[PDB]
Amino acid sequence: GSTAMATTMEQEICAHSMTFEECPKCSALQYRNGFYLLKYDEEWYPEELLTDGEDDVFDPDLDMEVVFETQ
Ligand SMILES: [Zn+2]
Repeated sequence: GSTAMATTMEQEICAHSMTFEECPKCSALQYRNGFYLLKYDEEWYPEELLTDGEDDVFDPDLDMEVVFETQ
């Protein structure tokens, strides 16, 4: 959405300030903002990802213990 759809985009919009999963719960009478709106559980502005480096946090200085097929 090029234009501002309920102020913030990509986090979706339903009835009143919640989550995508939470949306069927509120299709309630209030309809204040957007029950899908508060959270679409999309990461916003991850500094770690933006900064060049290792793929995962656990990747640097990872010491792996090998069980040598011993159960
Ligand atoms: Zn709806």
